[PDB]
Amino acid sequence: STQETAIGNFFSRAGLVSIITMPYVNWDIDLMGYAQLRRKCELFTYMRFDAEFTFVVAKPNGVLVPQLLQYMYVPPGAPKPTSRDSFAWQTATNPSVFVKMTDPPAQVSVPFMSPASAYQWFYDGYPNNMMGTFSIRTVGTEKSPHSITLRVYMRIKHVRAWIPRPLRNQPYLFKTNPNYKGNDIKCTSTSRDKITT
Amino acid sequence: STQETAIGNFFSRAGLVSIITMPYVNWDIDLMGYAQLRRKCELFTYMRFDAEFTFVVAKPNGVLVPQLLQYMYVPPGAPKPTSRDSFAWQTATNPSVFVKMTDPPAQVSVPFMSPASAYQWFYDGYPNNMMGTFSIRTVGTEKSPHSITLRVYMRIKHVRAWIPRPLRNQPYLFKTNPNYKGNDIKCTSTSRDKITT
Amino acid sequence: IVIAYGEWPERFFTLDTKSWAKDSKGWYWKFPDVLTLYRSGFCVHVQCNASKFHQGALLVAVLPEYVLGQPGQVGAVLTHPYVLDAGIPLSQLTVCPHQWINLRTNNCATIIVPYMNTVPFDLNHCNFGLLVIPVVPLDFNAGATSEIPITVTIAPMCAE
Amino acid sequence: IVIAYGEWPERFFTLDTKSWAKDSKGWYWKFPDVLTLYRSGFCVHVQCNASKFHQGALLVAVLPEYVLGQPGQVGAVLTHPYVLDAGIPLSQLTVCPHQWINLRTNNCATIIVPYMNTVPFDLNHCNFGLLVIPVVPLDFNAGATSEIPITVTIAPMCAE
Amino acid sequence: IVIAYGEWPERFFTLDTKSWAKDSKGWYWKFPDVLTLYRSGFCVHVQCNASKFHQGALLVAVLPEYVLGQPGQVGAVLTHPYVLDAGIPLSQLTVCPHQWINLRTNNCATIIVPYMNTVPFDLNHCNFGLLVIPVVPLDFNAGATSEIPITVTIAPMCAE
Amino acid sequence: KPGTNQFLTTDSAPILPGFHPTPPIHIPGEVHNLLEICRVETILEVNNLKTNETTPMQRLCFPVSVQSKTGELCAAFRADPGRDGPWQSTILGQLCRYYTQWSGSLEVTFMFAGSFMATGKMLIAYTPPGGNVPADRITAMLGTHVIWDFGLQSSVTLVVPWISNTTGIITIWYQTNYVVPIGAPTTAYIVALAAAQDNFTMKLCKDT
Repeated sequence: STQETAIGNFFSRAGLVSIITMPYVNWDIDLMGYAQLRRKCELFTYMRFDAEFTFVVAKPNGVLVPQLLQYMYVPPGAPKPTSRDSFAWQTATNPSVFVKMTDPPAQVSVPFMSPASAYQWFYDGYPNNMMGTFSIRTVGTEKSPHSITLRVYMRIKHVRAWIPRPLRNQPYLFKTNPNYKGNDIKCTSTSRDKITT
Repeated sequence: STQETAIGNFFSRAGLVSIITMPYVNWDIDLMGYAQLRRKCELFTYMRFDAEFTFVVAKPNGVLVPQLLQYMYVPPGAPKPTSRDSFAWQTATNPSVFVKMTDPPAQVSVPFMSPASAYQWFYDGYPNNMMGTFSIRTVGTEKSPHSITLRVYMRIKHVRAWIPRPLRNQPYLFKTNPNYKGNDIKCTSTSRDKITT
Repeated sequence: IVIAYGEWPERFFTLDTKSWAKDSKGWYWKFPDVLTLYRSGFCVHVQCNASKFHQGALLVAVLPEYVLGQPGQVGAVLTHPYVLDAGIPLSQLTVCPHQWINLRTNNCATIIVPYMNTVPFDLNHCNFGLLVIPVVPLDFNAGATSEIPITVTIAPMCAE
Repeated sequence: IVIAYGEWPERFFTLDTKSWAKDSKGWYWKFPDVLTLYRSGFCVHVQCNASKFHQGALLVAVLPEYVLGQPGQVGAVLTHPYVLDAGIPLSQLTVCPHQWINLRTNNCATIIVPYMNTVPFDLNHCNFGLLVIPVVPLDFNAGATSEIPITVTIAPMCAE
Repeated sequence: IVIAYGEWPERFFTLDTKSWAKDSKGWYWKFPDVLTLYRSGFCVHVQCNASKFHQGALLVAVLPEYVLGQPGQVGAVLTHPYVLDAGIPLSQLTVCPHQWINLRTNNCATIIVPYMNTVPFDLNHCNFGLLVIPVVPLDFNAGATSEIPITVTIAPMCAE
Repeated sequence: KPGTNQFLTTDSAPILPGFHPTPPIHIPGEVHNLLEICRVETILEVNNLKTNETTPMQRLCFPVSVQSKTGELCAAFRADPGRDGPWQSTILGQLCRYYTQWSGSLEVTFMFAGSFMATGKMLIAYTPPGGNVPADRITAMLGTHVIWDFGLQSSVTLVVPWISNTTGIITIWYQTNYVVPIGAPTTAYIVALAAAQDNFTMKLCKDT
């Protein structure tokens, strides 16, 4: 039927969005990361949705160790932590989750967070759609003896899209705005030798 | 809507209330601890609520170890323990909880416990609102070989407030009564140069 | 009339008249100490008579459970009225029931305060204070009276 | 007439006439900058008069939130019309509301565009662009007029 | 209120406040110059606030087609107020619509003036003037304010 | 399912099942919403000069004197409760620091505190966000303004139409000079009060 190509199905099957290595870190949420998903999102102009993240953690070489961690979420308006022992890690306005490494991955959602009514992938004027910021650290006053690396998977639920626009063919240059290489424009299709075949 | 600023929401999102290090300890319950929450509670005069504590335990450096613990709660009227091998640890009137370190944190509530009908943050007369006392020790006759540190998180549920009063601007001096520095009073607002701008 | 928190309680004692000078800071009284098991309301009434050539502005307001940082019938004098001598700033004293004694306008202010305590029935506990703060300093030309009196009248209501 | 996304909005300003030569690339205008809190629609009207001995094909189409890779009333000239100067290819510009100005056939095209923004009410934000692209290059025999003018008419609709 | 010749016309612009000294002579304004085809009425409103220890008497009166023998918003000052600077004596200015600003009594005066011209519709023609004359000189004891301000408020009525 | 044995703070077995807590009473005065607190006028601090830090009791009012000429600016301040400045000393400004996004209308009330025999006029003008502060009284009069005379009324209220979170600026002008009879003081003070309207809201929680 036609249900296999609906807008809900087209934005499912949560995939990798970022990989973090800690041989404290800050990773702001940005869907315009890997070019595979950026081109898919750039099809429409206005999109409204919410996410559901999942953190699978493990030391390098893959082995697991009994260590306790803390993932901390920061709303758009808040001071981000700047040290391993700041007051941000203790303020309670911004929630946090505690989970041991030898446990199932921590699953947590995040609602549609914006002063406007929908996200804007294209803004024509001058200064806006920040989604938050995650902070990861190992709980304890001393220094952890084990290196960790974690990868973040993100899903999209309750998707609504507006005002479709043409896709993109030129390679990307920056993660914030669409400048291309205006001297080596690559054509869309392949090339024949003479138009008879 | 207006539900985002109700009294119930304003006193949620359990945050850190105390950190204890055991390289037996007693920690009496006192909401008037960290100045971040003290100023928020001091807005009203009479408050009625109950709490829900959570103990996340781990050795320093963050690693977890298979050790058995005992958190013990003491009602307002009771003899507090004074040694590792007292009869208080064995009397059954005051409840206790046993949980291993390599386990999810122990969650436990506590009802509205007071002879009066509401807590009083400001008492004008002479002698009253004690909430209890928690005691933590490692189960066993011998001495434990591993140092532990635990942090206590506390939530507030079913909040009712009465008789709002002006907030506080001067820095705190003592944890029990409101004396300020009566020689270096700090103004509330900033300062201009001339009142025309 | 202003009713504290919109709840009715369910002789005419006249205290000594404090003198308001040109450099005064304020006064406060504790209740029910000033009139010396217990359960009663009150009807506070403050009057400040002055000529039409004077100017000023008082701020009379109650404050339940007003701790400091037993005056009696005489009263007391604040030391740092900006922080109300308790840390709370004066600029937000208006949250509590209050009235203005603007000398250009009416010179009387009455407040009805019901019983406000955590127990149904109560001599060592003072329920609420009564603060009088000269927000706008008083000024006059030379030759006029240098002191403007203020009178406080207390009437117990629904005592038991 | 063509209505953008099938939604009605709920004077006759005539801009300068650009000259279409035999080697021109294109033009674009930003709105509501070209007519210089805000909430209004528009009624774009483009006319291209030419003799019966000329040939060509224009493509006029709006594009909401058209970022580049403030022209004003004069307009601007694209540099690489194949990629619309923004990375998106021209061959799929037809997704947006559009019209054809085939010179062998009708020479007028009108587009009704309603308000399309994420907030109910809005001078620094440009809502949509208006692109005119000569998909088929214009050609003529020698001796005829070398420039064919194009006229753009803008009429605000349901302004507030 | 006083209606000029008993005929109703069929924002609140506040002009600069002139200062009335102890030796002033008078002021006048021209209309509709002071607020800078035309057809409109007006609602003049003059207020003169002063203490109860001052005395005086003003005379505010309109005068259609008041020629002299374009001030603007500021106004102007008469040179010989006895002859109204136009030959006509002040003692019979009462024929035109007028009011008294006796300081012992009310201190406000409002005049409603309709359109009065020989053509149904009219920037170079001034319809009427507005004269303020201190008939009784102002006096006060030493130490009081030496200048008493006067405020003029203009409100167009039934403009077209 | 993934997401077990995790301690999400923003999310219990009783310890004394047999205990019956004390039943409540009818203590008069209860707040159900914080909006009931931000709806009462509080004293603003307009005289926030740098010389009043030593004696902070004079910052609650600004003076008017006979020395000032007519048509002269008296005081001016913005209308942004969140930002630092005069709005720090009010309960609305203090409570707005606990939240992130706020919107709604505002109202500001003044109160004359001079003698009974003093009369005059003062012009209060508010300009919408986006523009510039008026340079002349004649320029300010064309915009939104309220003419206030303290010889008749003792308090007037100006309502700000709409604010949101490039801020509106309010001004107080000198319509007429300060007049006063002989035997009365030559200086008067004005106190300003501010409060929120019935459509003020806040969205996100924060910590000061």
